[PDB]
Amino acid sequence: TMKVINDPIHGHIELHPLLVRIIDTPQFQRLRYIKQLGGGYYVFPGASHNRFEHSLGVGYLAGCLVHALGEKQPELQISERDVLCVQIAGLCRNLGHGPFSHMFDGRFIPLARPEVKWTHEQGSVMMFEHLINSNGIKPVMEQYGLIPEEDICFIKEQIVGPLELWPYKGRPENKSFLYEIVSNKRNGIDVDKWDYFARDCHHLGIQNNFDYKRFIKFARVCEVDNELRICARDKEVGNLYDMFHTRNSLHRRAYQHKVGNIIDTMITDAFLKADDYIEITGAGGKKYRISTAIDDMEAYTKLTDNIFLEILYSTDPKLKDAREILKQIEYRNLFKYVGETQPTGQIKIKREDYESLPKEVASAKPKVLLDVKLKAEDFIVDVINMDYGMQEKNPIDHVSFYCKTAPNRAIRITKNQVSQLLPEKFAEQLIRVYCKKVDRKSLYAARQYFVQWCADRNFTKPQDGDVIAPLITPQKKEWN
Amino acid sequence: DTMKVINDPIHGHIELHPLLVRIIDTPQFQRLRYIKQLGGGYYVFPGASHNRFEHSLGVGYLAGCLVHALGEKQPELQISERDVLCVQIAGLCRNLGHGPFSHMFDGRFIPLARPEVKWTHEQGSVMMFEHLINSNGIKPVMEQYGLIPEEDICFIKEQIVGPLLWPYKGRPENKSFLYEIVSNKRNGIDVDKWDYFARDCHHLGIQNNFDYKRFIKFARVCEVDNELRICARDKEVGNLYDMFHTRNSLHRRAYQHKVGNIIDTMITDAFLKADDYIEITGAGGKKYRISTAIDDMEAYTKLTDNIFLEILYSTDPKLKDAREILKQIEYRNLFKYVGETQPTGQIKIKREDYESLPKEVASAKPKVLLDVKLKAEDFIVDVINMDYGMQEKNPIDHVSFYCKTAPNRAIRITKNQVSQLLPEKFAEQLIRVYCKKVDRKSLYAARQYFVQWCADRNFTKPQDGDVIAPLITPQKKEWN
Amino acid sequence: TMKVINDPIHGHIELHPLLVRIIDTPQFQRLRYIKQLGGGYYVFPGASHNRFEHSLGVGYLAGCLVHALGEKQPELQISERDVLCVQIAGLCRNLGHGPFSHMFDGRFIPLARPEVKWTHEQGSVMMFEHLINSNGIKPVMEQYGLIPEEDICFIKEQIVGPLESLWPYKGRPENKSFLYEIVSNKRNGIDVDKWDYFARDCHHLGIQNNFDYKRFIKFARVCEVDNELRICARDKEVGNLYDMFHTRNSLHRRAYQHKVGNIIDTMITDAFLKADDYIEITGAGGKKYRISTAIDDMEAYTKLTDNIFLEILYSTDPKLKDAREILKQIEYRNLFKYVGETQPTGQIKIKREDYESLPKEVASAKPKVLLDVKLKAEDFIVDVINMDYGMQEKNPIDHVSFYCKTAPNRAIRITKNQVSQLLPEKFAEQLIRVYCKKVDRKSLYAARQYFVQWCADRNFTKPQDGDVIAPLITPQKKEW
Amino acid sequence: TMKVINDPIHGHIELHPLLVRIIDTPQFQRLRYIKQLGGGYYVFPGASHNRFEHSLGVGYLAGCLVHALGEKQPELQISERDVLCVQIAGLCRNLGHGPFSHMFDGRFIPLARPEVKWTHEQGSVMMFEHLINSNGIKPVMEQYGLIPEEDICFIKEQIVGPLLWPYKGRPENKSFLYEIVSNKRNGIDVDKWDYFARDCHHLGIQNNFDYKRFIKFARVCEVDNELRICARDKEVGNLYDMFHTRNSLHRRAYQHKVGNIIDTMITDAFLKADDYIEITGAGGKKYRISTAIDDMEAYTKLTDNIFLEILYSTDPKLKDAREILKQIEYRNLFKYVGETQPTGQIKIKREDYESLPKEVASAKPKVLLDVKLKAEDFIVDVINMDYGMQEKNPIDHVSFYCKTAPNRAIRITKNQVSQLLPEKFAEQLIRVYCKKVDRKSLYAARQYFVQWCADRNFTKPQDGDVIAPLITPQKKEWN
Ligand SMILES: Cc1cn([C@H]2C[C@H](O)[C@@H](COP(=O)(O)OP(=O)(O)OP(=O)(O)O)O2)c(=O)[nH]c1=O
Ligand SMILES: Cc1cn([C@H]2C[C@H](O)[C@@H](COP(=O)(O)OP(=O)(O)OP(=O)(O)O)O2)c(=O)[nH]c1=O
Ligand SMILES: Cc1cn([C@H]2C[C@H](O)[C@@H](COP(=O)(O)OP(=O)(O)OP(=O)(O)O)O2)c(=O)[nH]c1=O
Ligand SMILES: Cc1cn([C@H]2C[C@H](O)[C@@H](COP(=O)(O)OP(=O)(O)OP(=O)(O)O)O2)c(=O)[nH]c1=O
Ligand SMILES: [Mg+2]
Repeated sequence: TMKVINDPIHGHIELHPLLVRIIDTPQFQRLRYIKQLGGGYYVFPGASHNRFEHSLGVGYLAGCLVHALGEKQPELQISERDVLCVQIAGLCRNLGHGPFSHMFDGRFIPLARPEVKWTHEQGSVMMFEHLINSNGIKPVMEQYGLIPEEDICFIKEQIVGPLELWPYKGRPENKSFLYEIVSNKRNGIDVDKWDYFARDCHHLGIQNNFDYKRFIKFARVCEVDNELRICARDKEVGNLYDMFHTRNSLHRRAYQHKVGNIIDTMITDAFLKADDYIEITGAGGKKYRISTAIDDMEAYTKLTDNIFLEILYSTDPKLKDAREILKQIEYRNLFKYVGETQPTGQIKIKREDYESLPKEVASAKPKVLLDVKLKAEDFIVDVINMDYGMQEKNPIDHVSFYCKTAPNRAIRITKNQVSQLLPEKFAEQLIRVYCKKVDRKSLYAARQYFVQWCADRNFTKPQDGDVIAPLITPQKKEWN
Repeated sequence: DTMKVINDPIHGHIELHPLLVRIIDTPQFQRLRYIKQLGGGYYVFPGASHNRFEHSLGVGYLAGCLVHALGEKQPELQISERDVLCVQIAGLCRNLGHGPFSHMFDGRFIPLARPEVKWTHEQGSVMMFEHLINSNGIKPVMEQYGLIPEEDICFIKEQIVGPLLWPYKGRPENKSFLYEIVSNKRNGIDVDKWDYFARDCHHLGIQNNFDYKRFIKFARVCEVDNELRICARDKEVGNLYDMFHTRNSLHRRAYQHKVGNIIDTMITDAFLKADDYIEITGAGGKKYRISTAIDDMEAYTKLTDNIFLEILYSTDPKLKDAREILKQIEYRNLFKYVGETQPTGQIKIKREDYESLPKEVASAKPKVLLDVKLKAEDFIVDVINMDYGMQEKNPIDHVSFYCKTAPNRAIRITKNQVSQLLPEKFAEQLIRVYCKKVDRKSLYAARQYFVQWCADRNFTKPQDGDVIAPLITPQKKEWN
Repeated sequence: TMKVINDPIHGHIELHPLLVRIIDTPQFQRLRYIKQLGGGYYVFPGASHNRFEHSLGVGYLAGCLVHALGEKQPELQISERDVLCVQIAGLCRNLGHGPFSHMFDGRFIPLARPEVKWTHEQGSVMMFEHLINSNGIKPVMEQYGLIPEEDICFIKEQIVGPLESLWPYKGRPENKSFLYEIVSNKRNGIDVDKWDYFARDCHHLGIQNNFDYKRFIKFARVCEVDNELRICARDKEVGNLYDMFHTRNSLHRRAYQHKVGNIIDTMITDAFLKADDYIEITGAGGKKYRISTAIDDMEAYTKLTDNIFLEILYSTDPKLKDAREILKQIEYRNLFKYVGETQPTGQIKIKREDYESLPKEVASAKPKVLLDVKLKAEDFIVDVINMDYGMQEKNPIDHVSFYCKTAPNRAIRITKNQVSQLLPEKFAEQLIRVYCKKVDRKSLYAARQYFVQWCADRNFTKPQDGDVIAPLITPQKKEW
Repeated sequence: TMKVINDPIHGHIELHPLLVRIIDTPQFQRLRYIKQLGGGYYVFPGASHNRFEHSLGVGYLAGCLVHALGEKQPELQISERDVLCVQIAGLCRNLGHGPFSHMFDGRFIPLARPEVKWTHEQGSVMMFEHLINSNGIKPVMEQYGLIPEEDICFIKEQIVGPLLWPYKGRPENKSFLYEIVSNKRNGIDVDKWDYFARDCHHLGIQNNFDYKRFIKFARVCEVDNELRICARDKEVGNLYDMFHTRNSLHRRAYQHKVGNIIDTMITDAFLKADDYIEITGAGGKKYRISTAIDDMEAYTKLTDNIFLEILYSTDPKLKDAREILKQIEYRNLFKYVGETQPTGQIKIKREDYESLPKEVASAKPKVLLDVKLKAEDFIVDVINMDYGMQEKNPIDHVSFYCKTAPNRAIRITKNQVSQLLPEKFAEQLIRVYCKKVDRKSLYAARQYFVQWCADRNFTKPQDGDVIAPLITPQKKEWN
């Protein structure tokens, strides 16, 4: 039988018994202990929500879209088997997230294990495999008409893309539109965003959203270059632009909030300091570190936001340094935000260069009297890539549309056909600088270094530059 | 008289000072209950039943909130209760001048019915305001509550319509910031937008709006070029860009919906056909027409959306033609939307040229076989100016900011200091074409004329151009 | 073909072309000019909504429920024909409402035409026929597979009940009995009409309360009950059903029967009575009707809407001076004054036929207090309001069938004692409001004395403010 | 300066710097790790919210109400000092909650430490004292004009009541201030107002109390020789609705049958872990889950984390505790059998709760059964549902005023309002569950249960005729 669940975003949602079986596992229930926005909760107190409930939402919306396409276009031959596979992929696409979500894969792993190339998407696939095998799900899949060999492959492909011509093995070209629902590699328009827009806004207290219900009603499948793809109605093109504008707004105001990011940074530092001493038991009783738990799904299953509290509540002297950082978070003695700037023209900063940047800021030499002299280790420089999901490219150039007068005929719509008030660029970098020395004099010094460093590098003038560094800003003619 | 509490679905329970209640409980104000905020938009968005009355309450309330907030935070501004009430009254009364179907009346009907005259709802609001005050003995009531009618009436009118050197007489330069609350001529950031974003979204069914409560909390007054102005906190700049983006979204999706506009056009047409025959009694028993009721406020008081029904329910044979158009609206036999295009690059179309455009479309000679030949009178061409409120200018360039480290010091923030993902242009024109002949063949013909016309004029390729006019689009090399 | 409409309560809803044909008629579109809450708009400014949009909502929810039952239980043999008939009945159940909705049938007609018995439900049926016959809808119905003779009967029965046991309906047989429970549930009043108005009225009034109908639809099933197939609710929903009726009563108390909204309805009714001789409405064959006789000709009734209010207000004819003066008093907020509220004690119930005598009784009370002025029957208005759970003294939940998870096909009854001791022991009551047409201070004071004396004389409940408004009277009654 | 914070329920709220100092302490931040609804999150997935954000809301609303009263009635002499003390009490009233909130004081402590009498309210006062002393807050209070000796007493009194006019923190002329945060007279306070709105937002139930309306109509009047908060007469129906809503929310959410069983399972796991888990308190001294309430330094570190510490443990001593939590993750929960209520006169005492599983197991249904069940196979959960004041009507303990005499307080009786109101204001619900989840065990449990209801003259379970068609006929009253 169906289970009904009340979700505050989507209302009462029905879950097929197979989905319930997947949900009621330690691998899935784990998502209850991982905050969707990580350190954002420490800035937006409404953002208490966890990955668990977001995953239900994604699974539900995936089901909505595939059901809608099937109702409208029986000739697509969408089967219940297809519907369940799409729902399962929707449910399980977040399985791979670690403590504090993007902090873990965005900050901690890159620093702890630079050799490795690792993403929550890969984690989701591994967790999914572990979930299936640990809980005897394959037999249950067969009971409901699924074919595990093909369908597990199809599900993994929906999350992570080809495990590698038509590159997919889980389904053929005629069902290509199914791969656009959960995680859309072509243009990023998928049900994951649609849930998190609505859920995050509900919790953050921001009244913004994408109308996904409207979008689903106007979605159709058409042939595009000998593939069946999801097409949007021509009139939806402006709403799609708005969708990405919203996404960017949410990153600016919330996901990349300057303080939420510094808290993530502080937690990451604490995890690095604890990484040698914390042990997580995996398969065979055998022990992993925070940074190696990714190698064993049984261990990774037990790696959640709980680690934060394990460190905070520890008494072991080896963890004193890690614990001290978290204590500073509770007292709100955070690293201090100094300012924000951007690279000018086409200058872009490489990931490998990130390490050198604190050194560059400390090297600056402002022509101002300073009580204190700061060092590289006193500065944090956070570089944030902001885009429309596709680096420099416009995702709407990778969207196919149809018109009311010829619903089967797919078309392209260029930016110029829509509006001159749209963005001319679709990617940029933000640079935030913080100082670990929080006293008045240290902070004043840090401002001088920072603004001097912006000038030296011909970055943009910080918005408060004339107030925080009135002696420095006059030197740069461009600024005034 | 005592203070009144009223439950508004947008703002909750709001308190109204007895003076404001006296102004509200007049025929001149209550009239606004019978004018739809969005006019013909109700005929596309069925939730948009709301009238100008309740919007006016909201504007008055928010005007009060902002001025109170400024006073609390900065006593040195010397904001008085008298100032607060004047600002609230201007907020309440700013919409008094709207006519039937709001912007239809101002924007479409009067320009066509009385081209000699130059008329705006803003001017109407001032005239109505005067009429309201004098007809209802409000001046004595104003003095009772500490207002000085000569100065304060002038101040209120100036807030609505601008000046009738420091050009204002109602308040001096030290109180300049008060003129920025109700109708902000400098940059358009005022409480009117804040109420209509939230109210229209609530009714339309679209999730958006601007967080005005947040904005009020971060608003301050600072000296700018020897004037005291409202300044926003530096960190709010992105939210201000977002405010205008939202405004433009709402215009695109709702206020300029292609069908809501054609319904307004049809109603305008019916009013033109009824203008000779409908009589409205004004001062001294003198009779006016729909188009001349603007000259006498006693008459204009009785001119509301009711005239629509007076025409629809008429039996007089003189009104048969007007009545037939409205009947077509009820049967949904509307003029048919042919398409949309834009001028390319810097071309702009003047208001005086609008008349000639249907002639131009009818003069296009598409190289296609047509059964039927269309005439100028068969075409409607609607030209819509879409901007950020200041024609080609960026309103954020006319905003002053302050930073946390020096709250009294105003600064400027340029677009390059905020984001490269912002618009490079801030005004554009949309051109919609419709046809009054609704049969299949007439419509097909209209499409060919339209696309040919776009090509001839080097306008943008209509989004569905290749589908509606496959023979025409190939000729233009630019289009493909 | 399908139309999509954005409703702020339900989101994007699809309408089948047949329903669109019904909607795009003067008989339907008329509902755009009738306020859902009538005079309530004059108390809650958000309540600008009209019967039109509510009707779309009812039609949509009727569809949702019937679709849900069909998905879950294919063995019911629900056909698309069934679905459309249920939707049409949902759309059309409000067609019979007159100006200001319940004012018209609840106040005006009873007073203008006491000989006649008339209800909006009967109006809806008559309007429905008129709509079908005037617009050639029967052929269109046949085109989509409907059988007009049966189906029109079925639709009318859904609105108004049987047109004259064991099975009293002709439009559908006992096996389809559950379909008659969707639009207007005569058995217990649990239907989609309430579900829409709770959510819509709350959204507009600014009250957060509503009933979770989407939850209810998910738990609804059809079971055999006494050889009929009926809708049954899950046992666990019984408390939510009690809550549904509590919400209904809350809404009546706070809004639909707000003391001032009611007095405004009363004033408008008085104005209509005074205009009834002079206003003419053209019906079939050019024949002329009055406001009170337009109910006899649907062509005339089609043109009878809230517009009449403004026609009276804006009139210059001296015959209409008295009517017009009443409406003018409404605009100035010079209303009949609320004196107080009381209830009958224990057994006592007051009949509609007695309503005329009550003002006489109040005027006959002889308070032992010094009075400057002496009041007459004609100076008093006594409004008696019946508040119940939809079924006079009866508990509607006693007329609900439930099922349990362990035997889903087995219908059961649940008594009040099986649910809670905190529920109501009675399900009907009366409120008595008294108002005075003389608004001066001395007249009002006198009215209060008559009123409280009258309450004491009749052993009604002590008005809440009784000791404040009549400190000399309340001591005489020992109980109080 | 003021901090501004965006709360999804209240919007942008300003926090005075003193309140920020109190918030940015381990004692306060601890509330981030305690779910407001405990096991309810396991039934309503939207209910992720913690006590922390609820406490911000309560503090804000406390400020709103006191500010409103001050604006409207300057003659009350409400000072900024008064405002801050009321806000602090609002912020800090939830400080004393333990893991999974009401589970801890409602289920676990009573079972683990029956000799002790403990409430989260007492915990809040103890935590508050610990917070102040540990973080040097007293000097900061004086900096902003507070007088710690009087004002700390006043704050504690607001949370827990008195430690003649029985209060020492403020005099009788300021008595209305004690009605804002935790209203002992009738329960109408800002704590409910926040949790109604916040819980509804998260649970997905569009129900609520309009507290903004209420605040606008609230006034202080003399009642007896006390200054009290009085509501406008017209708000009486809203106040009845407020308690109806409260009871609705308890029925649908806070006492959800499955949420309660999960709380019961977690409590059981804690009891099994209580001997083995150690929490370091003051002086390096070690405490147990059940004794951490004696030392605030230890209690500071006692949060929902303990659930995961047990779940992730490898120690064999914790196997039994860990197994129970593992069953929760697999959703192998004890099964709900049914619900019943005592009839007429009858009420069940707390001391009798233990015996009830024995009584159910002792019922002898006249039906053929494959399996025989034992006392230990049954859980019987007895829930007292009321309007906050046992049998009493809280509206009888509310004072009102009318628009014609705003300074004259009055009473409004139930009969003056409506005959559709409740005639009783307290009742008991009895839920029975079975630890044996198989088909045959279930079927047996249902027979025992319904027989037991019959034997005890309890109400007929709603599905009684379906689950026990052989049993229900014997009882004439039922049919
Ligand atoms: C009882 C109830 C539950 N809910 C929510 C909580 C859950 O997320 C979801 C399902 O809860 P329930 O409907 O209570 O489902 P259940 O599994 O507890 O009962 P059973 O298996 O006997 O049918 O609905 C409400 O929103 N409102 C309510 O009134
Ligand atoms: C009674 C009531 C009114 N309202 C709304 C309707 C109105 O817009 C607003 C004020 O209505 P009321 O509070 O009814 O005020 P009133 O002027 O009718 O009564 P009095 O003059 O005696 O104080 O509040 C609610 O939102 N909830 C309620 O429970
Ligand atoms: C354009 C648009 C419309 N709406 C609403 C307004 C209407 O109620 C509903 C239908 O609007 P449209 O989708 O614009 O439908 P249409 O009939 O105008 O277009 P076409 O016939 O070419 O398909 O959608 C939105 O909610 N958001 C939007 O962006
Ligand atoms: C930036 C931003 C924050 N918020 C929320 C997040 C926080 O809860 C709250 C405060 O955030 P900020 O206003 O960013 O406060 P801050 O302390 O980071 O900035 P500063 O100290 O420089 O003044 O507002 C929004 O709602 N919208 C926004 O656009
Ligand atoms: Mg009033």
